[PDB]
Amino acid sequence: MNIRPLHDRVIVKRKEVETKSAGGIVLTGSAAAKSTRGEVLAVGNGRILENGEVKPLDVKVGDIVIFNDGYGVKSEKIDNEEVLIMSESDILAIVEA
Amino acid sequence: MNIRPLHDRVIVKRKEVETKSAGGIVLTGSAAAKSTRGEVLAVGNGRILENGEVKPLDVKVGDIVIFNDGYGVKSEKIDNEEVLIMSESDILAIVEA
Amino acid sequence: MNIRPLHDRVIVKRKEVETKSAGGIVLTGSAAAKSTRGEVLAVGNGRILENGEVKPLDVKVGDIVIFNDGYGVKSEKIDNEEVLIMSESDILAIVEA
Amino acid sequence: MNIRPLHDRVIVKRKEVETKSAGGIVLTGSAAAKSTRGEVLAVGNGRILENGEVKPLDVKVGDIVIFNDGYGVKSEKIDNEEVLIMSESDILAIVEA
Amino acid sequence: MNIRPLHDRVIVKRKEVETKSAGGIVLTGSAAAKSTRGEVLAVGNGRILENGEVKPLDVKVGDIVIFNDGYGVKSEKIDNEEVLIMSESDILAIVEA
Amino acid sequence: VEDGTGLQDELDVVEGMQFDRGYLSPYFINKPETGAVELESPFILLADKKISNIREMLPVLEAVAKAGKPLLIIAEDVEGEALATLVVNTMRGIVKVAAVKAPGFGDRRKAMLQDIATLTGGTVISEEIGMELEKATLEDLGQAKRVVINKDTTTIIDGVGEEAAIQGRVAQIRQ
Amino acid sequence: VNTMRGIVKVAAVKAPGFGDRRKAMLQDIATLTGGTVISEEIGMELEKATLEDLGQAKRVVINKDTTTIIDGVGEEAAIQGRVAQIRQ
Repeated sequence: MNIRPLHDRVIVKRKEVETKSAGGIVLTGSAAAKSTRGEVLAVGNGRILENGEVKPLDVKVGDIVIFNDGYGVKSEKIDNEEVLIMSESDILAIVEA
Repeated sequence: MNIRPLHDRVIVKRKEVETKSAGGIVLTGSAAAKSTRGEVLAVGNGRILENGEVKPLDVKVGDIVIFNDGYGVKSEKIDNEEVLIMSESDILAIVEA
Repeated sequence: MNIRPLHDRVIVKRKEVETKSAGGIVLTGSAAAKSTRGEVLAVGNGRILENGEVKPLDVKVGDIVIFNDGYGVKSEKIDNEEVLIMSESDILAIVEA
Repeated sequence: MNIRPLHDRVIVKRKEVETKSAGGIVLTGSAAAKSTRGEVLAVGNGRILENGEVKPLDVKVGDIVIFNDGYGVKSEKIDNEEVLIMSESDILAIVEA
Repeated sequence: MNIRPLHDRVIVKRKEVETKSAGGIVLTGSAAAKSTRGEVLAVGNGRILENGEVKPLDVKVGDIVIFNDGYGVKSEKIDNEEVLIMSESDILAIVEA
Repeated sequence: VEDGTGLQDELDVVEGMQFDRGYLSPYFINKPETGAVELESPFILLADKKISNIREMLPVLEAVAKAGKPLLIIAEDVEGEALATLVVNTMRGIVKVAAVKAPGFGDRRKAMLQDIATLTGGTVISEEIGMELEKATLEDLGQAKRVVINKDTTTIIDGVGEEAAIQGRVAQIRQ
Repeated sequence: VNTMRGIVKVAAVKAPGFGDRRKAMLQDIATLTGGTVISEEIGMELEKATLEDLGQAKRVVINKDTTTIIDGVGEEAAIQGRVAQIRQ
């Protein structure tokens, strides 16, 4: 079973936190920090506001994205993993190519 | 008897909290933990904003949903069982198949 | 001298608080809680927002409703009786049976 | 690998920090100050508020800009160096020649 | 390198603080006070906040203006001189003739 | 030498590894009286920090649960949240696990921890080193025939470890 | 009020004294009466308990300074078993 977010909501998962690649060859351990990048697992129907039309999400499923981890980010267990749930507005940019 | 939600409001009931299976074979007693999953008991008429027509809710009665336990989540005593009252916006996603 | 609501306001009165019949035949004492149950005493003119018409309220006078008591709900005395004033939005459910 | 910003988001890089040249010939050490000048690496699709297709950003790609560094601006590093992500609103002015 | 304002943003410079004319002939020393007057160095594209077109600003370059020194007012260094950046909304009045 | 209860002199001899630390969870008694804990072929876990809501490290516990073997825990402290679920788990039969406080003082207990781990073949979880609460496989945990625990004392009948490691630990002690 | 009306004839008396002291004496009271101590600490909750969990006694005697149970109904194998752990 996967999931299906309900409109405007985007389901994404986080990339590794402070992967041992900081400073170059130095292996950096994680003591207290977090990762800003994730993948879009699911796409909601779109925003329901302003009746005339439902605006589709700009981000396709499977996208690697940059987002603002803020209050509007939710954490739940799907297939025994944690997923981030936030709106389209929350995701700042998409890494492309 | 049961309640009929007053437009844009969805009546849901919370699922089991800290289900015995966290971290593995480990059985964990419930202490200070809570669950964000629930069932849709009822569906409101729709959202009444922007005056023109009433938009139908995207959630079906009996659906399984994921929602944010936020400020807009209200605790109601109906008959004698716990229910949750929130808008369509507070329900983040649907567990479908 | 009864009261007519001023636009987008509904006048309702609260039902008994922690009525001594919970769970069974055992009297449950008043532990500092209040009742969300009410009856719609009056219906306001309607929503004046968006300048497009003046839409009438969904809830008719004499209805039985469920609502969440909040800041939006105001306390007024009419002919020395307690009544509640809140908008259509603040009512969360309708009890029909 | 490079980044494409999401609608209304602009990705810029800061020029240099408290370079010793201010005040004249004199070289002034950096005791706790940060530069306000930036270059626009990428331009978002444009803001999507009020349906209307997608209104374009006034700032062109490669544009030299002056911006207000608030909490709106987000910090990530790409190709192992620091970059800035902010909306059009954060950018206050453009240096042309 | 002069400054190019960007849409609805106006670049102005503050006039001298507590000018030596208070109480008539008497000169009051400059201590802990700030001027609310400025001159408009640059004019942005205009407000883009409403579906189509770009609305022109009512302020032109070289004007002497009165403004609200609030949150929306920023300070920038141009050729080692102080310049203020704010929206047209922040400008209270125009000194004429 | 200590003062005796009787009018007679008495000698007590201790075999194997034993220390003066009791059990955090009085509730888990494996079989005998006096609060005695007897874990057979247990896995031993050593840590440099306390466990509270920080219960997450469960995959370590689960791996042991999967194994079906008892778990012995040595750390600065264990709090009731972990103990609460743990007491149920031990009573209900999912895992037979009891936890005991590490030695006495900062440097004293952690210096003492490496020998316990090496003696039993296990690895001390070094918070200090590239290790974390849930970062550590079941194989990391040390092994012993059985342990004995009471309100004020913890005993290990025999940890499973090689002589080169036992002697090396003793050899480094020469300095 | 519940007692005064007749809904339930119920009241409580404080446990013996201190954490370890009272908690230790709770197990014997429960086993003696044939009841189960609600272990908040182990795997029980305040609401979570069935009527069978509660122990039974012929009668109790209570005063301003003392609480007495004349005879809880429980089996000897359990009474002696509590006594047996007492030998250490």
